[PDB]
Amino acid sequence: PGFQKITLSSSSEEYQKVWNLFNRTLPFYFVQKIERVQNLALWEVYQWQKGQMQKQNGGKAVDERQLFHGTSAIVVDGICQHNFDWRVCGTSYGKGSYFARDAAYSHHFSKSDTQTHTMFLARVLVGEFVRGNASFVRPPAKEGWSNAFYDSCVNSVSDPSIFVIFEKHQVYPEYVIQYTTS
Repeated sequence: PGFQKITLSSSSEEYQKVWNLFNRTLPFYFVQKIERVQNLALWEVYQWQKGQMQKQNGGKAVDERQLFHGTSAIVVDGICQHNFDWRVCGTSYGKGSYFARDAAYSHHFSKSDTQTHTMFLARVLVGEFVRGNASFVRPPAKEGWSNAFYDSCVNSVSDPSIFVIFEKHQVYPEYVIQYTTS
């Protein structure tokens, strides 16, 4: 309705860039399809959010990453339209949407009763992160009154592999990847 999914050719740069990231940690699985998600509304919001975060970061570029999110085929179109939402879908670093450095992590949270799975690659404004906590419903504030708040939570500040996002405006669902464990 407000989005399109464009199937990419395996001979394209774009396909192979996405494939490369997946293959970093799931070389033993087989990618069957990659689709580019085009949602102008979600894109406009995301780019605005990025601009606002840059201003609030003393005018410096925002930490922005391409991160994986395990899904199921049935919820793909809902995400493409409305964005990710944590209260639709292990160790908790807060009550937000989880995004992983590694596809292999996302594979663990990708629900299927068959060998065929789906995950997103998403563009994520992680900004300034802090270690999360099961009780967090938003990123905490830094010490001191009306000081800065963080932008995301992580499992580890020194070696972050999981990012928790509490604001949909910080995510753009970029690619849908279908693969098999066969």
